[PDB]
Amino acid sequence: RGSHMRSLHKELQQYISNLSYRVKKVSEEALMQMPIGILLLDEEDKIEWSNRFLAACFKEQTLIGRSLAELSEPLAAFVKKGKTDEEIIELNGKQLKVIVHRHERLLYFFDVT
Amino acid sequence: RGSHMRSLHKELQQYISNLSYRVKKVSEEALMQMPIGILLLDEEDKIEWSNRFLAACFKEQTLIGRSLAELSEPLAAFVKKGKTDEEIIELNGKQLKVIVHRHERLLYFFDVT
Repeated sequence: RGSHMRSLHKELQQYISNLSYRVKKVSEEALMQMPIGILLLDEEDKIEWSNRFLAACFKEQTLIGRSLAELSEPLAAFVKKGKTDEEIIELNGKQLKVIVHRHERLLYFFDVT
Repeated sequence: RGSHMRSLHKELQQYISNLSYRVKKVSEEALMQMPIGILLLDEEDKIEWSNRFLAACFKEQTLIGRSLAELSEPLAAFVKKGKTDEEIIELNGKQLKVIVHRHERLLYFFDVT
């Protein structure tokens, strides 16, 4: 209900500069040092933008609109609490990195093969 | 000796877009959701670029040229091993976030008040 990604616009439009908005195959900068998957949501658990690479590497058909709890149960409570900074669990053999701050405006989760 | 940050140029020049190279006071986007301190080094323990904000919040005069071990002992062994992804310790009252990958070209440490 409370879209954060689309509540400021500039905030997200700022971060999504250095990287291509297409986020497909990431052949532009290669994948040997940078995150293999990126996920960005609102302040409730509704995903907004995500780098395709993660889904493919997770064996999914569509990760968007799949809420947070559906994707993972351990971090489901975490996204509903925000009383921490970062955490790295493991899924599909790769680590699942989660990160949140104060105003969790920059809250995101990445994958770590 | 082997400056990774200056070995590619484009690699670092790409990431340093969204944010101002000035990195002073961060009044541009504020500090209520984003990292309070940024640090980037080579593949040995020689720091190359860092956001001033971290030093100030650490009670330092100059962090650049202070190697890795001089700043912190726990992560000193870590920077020389690279057998992990991320870790968050605590220093000066804020969490100290460290992150490394494969080719640790994007290896960096952030502070988490």
